[PDB]
Amino acid sequence: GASKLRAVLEKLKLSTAAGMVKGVVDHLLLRLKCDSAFRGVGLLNSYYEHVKISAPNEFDVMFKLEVPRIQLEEYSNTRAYYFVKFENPLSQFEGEILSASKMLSKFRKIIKEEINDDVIMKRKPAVTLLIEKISVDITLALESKSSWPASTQEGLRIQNWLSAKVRKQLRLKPFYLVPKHFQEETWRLSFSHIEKEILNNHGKSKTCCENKEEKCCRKDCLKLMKYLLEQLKERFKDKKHLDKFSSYHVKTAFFHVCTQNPQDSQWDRKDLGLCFDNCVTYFLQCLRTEKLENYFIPEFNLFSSNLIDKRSKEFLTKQIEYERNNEFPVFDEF
Amino acid sequence: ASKLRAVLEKLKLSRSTAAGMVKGVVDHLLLRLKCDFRGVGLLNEHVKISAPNEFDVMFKLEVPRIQLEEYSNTRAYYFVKFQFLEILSASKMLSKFRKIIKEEINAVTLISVDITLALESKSSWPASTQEGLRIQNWLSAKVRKQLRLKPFYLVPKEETWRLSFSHIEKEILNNHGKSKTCCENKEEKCCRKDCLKLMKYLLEQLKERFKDKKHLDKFSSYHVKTAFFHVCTQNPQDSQWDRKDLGLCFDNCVTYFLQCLRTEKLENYFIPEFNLFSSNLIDKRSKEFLTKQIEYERNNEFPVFD
Ligand SMILES: O=C(O)[C@H]1O[C@@H](Oc2cc3oc(-c4ccccc4)cc(=O)c3c(O)c2O)[C@H](O)[C@@H](O)[C@@H]1O
Ligand SMILES: O=C(O)[C@H]1O[C@@H](Oc2cc3oc(-c4ccccc4)cc(=O)c3c(O)c2O)[C@H](O)[C@@H](O)[C@@H]1O
Ligand SMILES: [Zn+2]
Ligand SMILES: [Zn+2]
Repeated sequence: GASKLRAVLEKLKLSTAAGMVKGVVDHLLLRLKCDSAFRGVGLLNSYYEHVKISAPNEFDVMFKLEVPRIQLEEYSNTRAYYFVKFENPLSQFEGEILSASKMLSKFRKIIKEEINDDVIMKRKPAVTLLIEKISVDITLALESKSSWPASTQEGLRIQNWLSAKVRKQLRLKPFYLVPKHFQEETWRLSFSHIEKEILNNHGKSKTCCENKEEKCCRKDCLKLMKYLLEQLKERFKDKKHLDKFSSYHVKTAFFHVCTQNPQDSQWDRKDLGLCFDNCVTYFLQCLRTEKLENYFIPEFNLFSSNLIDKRSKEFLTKQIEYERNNEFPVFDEF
Repeated sequence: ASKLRAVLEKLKLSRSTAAGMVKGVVDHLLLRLKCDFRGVGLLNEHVKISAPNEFDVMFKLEVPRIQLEEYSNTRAYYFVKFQFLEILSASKMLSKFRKIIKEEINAVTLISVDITLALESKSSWPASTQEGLRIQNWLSAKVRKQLRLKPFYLVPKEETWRLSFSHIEKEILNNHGKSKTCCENKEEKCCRKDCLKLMKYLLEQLKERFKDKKHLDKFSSYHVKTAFFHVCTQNPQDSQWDRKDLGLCFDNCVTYFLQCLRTEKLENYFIPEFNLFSSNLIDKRSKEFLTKQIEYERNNEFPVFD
């Protein structure tokens, strides 16, 4: 049944837009540099990213800003949410803690004025613009070149996959803090950039996927997992069952399967059927066990009972098991 | 090969009470250099293996945007255009560098420590390197593209500068496998670095034995390191470097170096048109002498190692 997967992958591979977003981002960055508080702003990464396989018109860029000397306070033992504490341009923003809401209020404000020179902002992903066909969600992230927080100490378990040498190099790179609530003055750790590095450099062999003898199927199974969820999230668009599931969950599940099957020979493209089945099976195992460790913060359980109700897990579990037992009808359904 | 592992073990014993002082001097030297040389700083060493008291450091200075003019089809020697401007004088630039250094004491060599001045350029590599660094089937094209986005450096040595890629060499050696986990576990221990060490040690011992003849004066550990890199291009797989095969592997390294001596060809690993073993650089008599000495060593289980 694998050739239907390649058929689905063939269609995804094919599905002037990027020119318009590049221009708007260029204008937004330049005027954001005008402000004292957002002076060192630029693109983090390459001004494009499609979190949605199925939505080529839905872009997502991230604006980064370095915070030279911060001290983080772990909010209430969540391991992933922190207060940002510290001649500094950001003291315009509530006590000792840097206010996410105030910093987002000014960020939204400057962009709302900038697009008036038809780009439209949606109602209060800090900002999402509609350029009337293209959506672009802009996120503000704080950059810190200091060493990673202690909660990331046992994460990124890639030593047996991409090597301990690589893991030590990745951890020397900066981490990022993004605003999200609860105590609405918290920032959440973000390692978006590392995952992009890992995916585009995914093999144990440095020449993985650079010749016919070493063609893997890691990227293909990830795309098919994200597509599988995206279709299911849309089939139940109207209802609310799958609103708390994201592509971050399928991507986190994928990296764990990469840790579990580190050799390239376990990802031979001739066996796309079984590997993709194996990844569907792991993601289902996490749904039932209600355990899905954040790949970088192992004590942060993405599938906790306090974040996602077992009702929704049991629902998503039955949808996926029906698809897998029936050659995935949802792939050609829309 | 059990004699090779014996040599390698003795080589490790002579390798830590020394770096603490040279770290203090070098770090302190970079202050009075920042006085005038504002953006100067360390780039990264033991270029000579059997001399653990000699150390080589490199002081790197980024010249912002330069124009490189190739000197006389050398493809490796360049004139740098945009104080010491006459073209940038390496003579006068080293004069002000040696002046300050020798002053704060109270190129330039200070337990011996030889400090080199290098210019950094964050621009694209010169066109003479376009077909060099052929690591594509060994370390991958991704790694090649990433390494060529690193800066290149120019060093002083009829008033020119020479391209320097020693920083790329150090990275490739310490991240040397097609596998990313090569030499990180018992199932993947290779012998590349051991072969390079033995190649370097063999030549330095021969240079010491025949120092009164001056036949080997024009030979360096750089040619040994250059030939070793071509051999890794010839044998890109880690299974051709199994530590159980250190005997055959070392014999393969010696054999290629000999073939470069006999045919008098040894391309710079980054500048393929720069022939290190050319007639205008090393007399054929010296090549045949070094060839004869190495062959006698190889035929008699290397009597220069004990
Ligand atoms: O993969 C994605 O979809 C996006 O993931 C973003 O990072 C996180 C997103 C996340 O999204 C969710 C999430 C989002 C929507 C619905 C349910 C859950 C939960 C997380 O715990 C979560 C997280 O811990 C992250 O670090 C990145 O900042 C972003 O760049 C990336 O595109
Ligand atoms: O490996 C080493 O020993 C040294 O290698 C230096 O690079 C070169 C050295 C070189 O040394 C020689 C050389 C040295 C001594 C005797 C005969 C020849 C010739 C070269 O063409 C040459 C070269 O083209 C280099 O690029 C590096 O710039 C230097 O940092 C390093 O110490
Ligand atoms: Zn691959
Ligand atoms: Zn190795």
